[PDB]
Amino acid sequence: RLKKRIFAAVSEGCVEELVELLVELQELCRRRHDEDVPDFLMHKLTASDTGKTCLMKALLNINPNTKEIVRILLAFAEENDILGRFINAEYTEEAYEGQTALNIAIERRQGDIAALLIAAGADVNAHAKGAFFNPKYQHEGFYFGETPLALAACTNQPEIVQLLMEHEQTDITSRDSRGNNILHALVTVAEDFKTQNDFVKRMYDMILLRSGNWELETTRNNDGLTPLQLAAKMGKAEILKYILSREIKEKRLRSLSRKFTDWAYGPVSSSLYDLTNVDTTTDNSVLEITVYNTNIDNRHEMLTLEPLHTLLHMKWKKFAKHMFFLSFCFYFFYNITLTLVSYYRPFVLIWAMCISVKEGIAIFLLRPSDLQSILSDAWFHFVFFIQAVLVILSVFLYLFAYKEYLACLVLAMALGWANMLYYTRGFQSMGMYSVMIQKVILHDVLKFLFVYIVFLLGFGVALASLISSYGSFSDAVLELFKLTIGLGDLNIQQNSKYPILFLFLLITYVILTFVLLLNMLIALMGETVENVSKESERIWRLQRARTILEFEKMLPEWLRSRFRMGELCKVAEDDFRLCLRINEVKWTEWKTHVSFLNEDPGP
Amino acid sequence: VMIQKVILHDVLKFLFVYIVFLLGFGVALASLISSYGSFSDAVLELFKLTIGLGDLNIQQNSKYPILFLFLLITYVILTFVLLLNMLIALMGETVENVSKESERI
Amino acid sequence: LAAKMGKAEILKYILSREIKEKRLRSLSRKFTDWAYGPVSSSLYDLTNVDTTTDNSVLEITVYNTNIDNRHEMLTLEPLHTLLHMKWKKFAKHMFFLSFCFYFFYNITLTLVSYY
Amino acid sequence: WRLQRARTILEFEKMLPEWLRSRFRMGELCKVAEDDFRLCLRINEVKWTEWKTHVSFLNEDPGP
Repeated sequence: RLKKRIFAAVSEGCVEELVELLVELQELCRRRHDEDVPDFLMHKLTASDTGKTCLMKALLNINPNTKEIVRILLAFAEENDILGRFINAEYTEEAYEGQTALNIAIERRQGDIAALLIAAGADVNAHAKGAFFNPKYQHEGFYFGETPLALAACTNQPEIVQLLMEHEQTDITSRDSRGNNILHALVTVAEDFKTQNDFVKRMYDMILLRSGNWELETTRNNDGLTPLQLAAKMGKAEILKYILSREIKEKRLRSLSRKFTDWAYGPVSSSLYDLTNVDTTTDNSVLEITVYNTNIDNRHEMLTLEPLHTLLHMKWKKFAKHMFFLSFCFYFFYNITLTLVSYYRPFVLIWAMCISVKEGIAIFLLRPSDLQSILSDAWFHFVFFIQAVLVILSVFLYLFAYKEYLACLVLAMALGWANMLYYTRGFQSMGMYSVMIQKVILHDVLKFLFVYIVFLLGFGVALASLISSYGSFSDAVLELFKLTIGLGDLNIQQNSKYPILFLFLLITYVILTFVLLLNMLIALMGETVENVSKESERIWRLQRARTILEFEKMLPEWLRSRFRMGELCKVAEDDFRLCLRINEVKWTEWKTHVSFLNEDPGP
Repeated sequence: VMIQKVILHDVLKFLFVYIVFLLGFGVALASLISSYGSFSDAVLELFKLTIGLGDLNIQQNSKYPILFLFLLITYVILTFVLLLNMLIALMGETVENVSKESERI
Repeated sequence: LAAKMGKAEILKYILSREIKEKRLRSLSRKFTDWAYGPVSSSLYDLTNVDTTTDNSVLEITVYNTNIDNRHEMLTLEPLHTLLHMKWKKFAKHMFFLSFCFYFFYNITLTLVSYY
Repeated sequence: WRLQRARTILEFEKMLPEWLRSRFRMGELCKVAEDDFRLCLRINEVKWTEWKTHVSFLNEDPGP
């Protein structure tokens, strides 16, 4: 009863019994273990499978005299020539491996203990590749890049994190045992402002300034991503706002920035935004991921950052002006040309497969688990796909005999104007209102559609079974549809089975549809108009970027004549970085402008 | 002045969104066809339903009458709900805001 | 007895018993299993909460029809988790089961009546 | 709406026979207190706002 006695002594924080056990333990060292001198002593302290030793137990349990416990433990360890692997013990578990003393020491908020351990010696480069430290999902553990340096940054600890920086022993270059660098871990851990006091943004600046170099943002994980788009992929605005709008002014580290003031002659200052991984020229870009992720609910303010809207609005005139009108004009000519052919039945042929080929590969290769917003964009693609499918089968049934040749054409006839609505939301005037037209169909009208069809079909077939009179088939459904519009004739009742219920059922049907079913229509208008009407243009901008990205993908390599080339050589050091002009005027603050790299204002 | 703006902002917005549906659906039934065959009879037939007149079905030719009534069912429910939505809703925004800027214009 | 007579505040304290000091920690219902940073897992005792026992709080609360304060009575700590999670385990394979059988019952009787 | 939410699950449980212990929380978690066994239930609640150290626990290792 010695190993357990030592564990129990530090479990309750023995002020003096721990020293007595150390005296008893060091007296036992006189006995010859016959195998090894330090290994048996380590084995007497280590708990085998758990591997807690005398360090984890003293740190896991918090005592007011904890600083004295480690001080006595260090004195005994130092006097016994054990200060290496003894303090560098690792968890010998399947779900826990590589965890060291400094991990828990900073984990439970002991700054004084952390400084004491690093002074005598600690494994600041330890990696926790255990299952708990590297969960496959959210409710299994805490993910922080399995590095003690990042753990201080993640747990809102700004004092010890800089203490390790001056130690000149960290492994910031070494990303982790998983693939995510310290910045990769820091950006993933961050969240919205509603649950944090923007502490990640402050410590992102502190860590980057200590780096002083670009190798932090030029590393890729197993998935192969950079910290720039890791914030955009996971839908994080505040951490992305600081990265793009990096306005470093002081020297010796100005290269680690993305916003450079080219020239400020009075209240006219032009700022350059770096586009290393923003524009679509590169393989994987922020703009490509942001537009086509379908996993972010904060895109209302995510797309309106500084080097995004200028790259968005300007590209609309360069690209979309000659593409949105191109598709609209071709589709418009497609509509009347098919209209004339359909109406005169006693350009469209070649264009028939254009939609099917384009939509066939678009829907199949997209598969984003989208449609959480119901409206989305694949809803129009489905309508586009069916219209193309109905057209080609119409050609198929032209020589296939049988019947319903016009039925397929008529179904595709009306579906053409359905897609015309999606071509009317791109206008700068109707765009503020066309999006809410779509949502009423898919939220209110569809809700009223199925609740009415379930009553119309149910009651219609009831009278059909009851039956110069409306016998069955479509006469039953037509009879009720004329009452709900203001037409039709009642009763007659050529067969007398029980006419009392026939009029009673009709009485109930009319009163229910005109009161209960009409209740759910107008009532939704009060809630939607008073609340959603102020969020119409914001949703409109979501589909704004969908078209330009699609247009760019189909556009071949022939480029470099419409988008911002922005060479601007000698911006920093002796290399070249793409930039972008803004020409923002403040006209209110003045107070001198000295932050610039080019003396002459230039163009 | 506000009488003129409703014509050029709300009525015209409702005019083209209704004509695009009226003409599109009207010619669809004309191709499907003592009955409303084609030409102006197709557009008149739908315009009587949106006002409260006209006669339905009859359907002297049986190609696929199920869609004929279904298309008419969709047309009436869309115009009287979706198209009527964009008319009254604009009145709430314009009256509560623009009515105080009539004499100024 | 708090749940049968519709009493929320006295029931809120009983279920969310977060005793921390020793020598009496057993007289509690909320135990923090582990708190590694801002991720803390709390254990709620279920001696007389789940339906395994003869008479349970959940069985009484749902089927008493004498409480007007059930809006906040059912959303206590060890109730909604036992409610929402059981929806996927039990109701997902039961609500759709009854709905599909009843739906097939509807058209099948519809076809017989019309034919 | 939540009132009728629990009506169905209680009815479904009553008709379900004794065959159980595969969908609901078994939560044994032995040695929770003294030397007995009590059923428990996991929550995994994250505060992320207060911190100020956490020392109230019975299991040193975070476990699963």
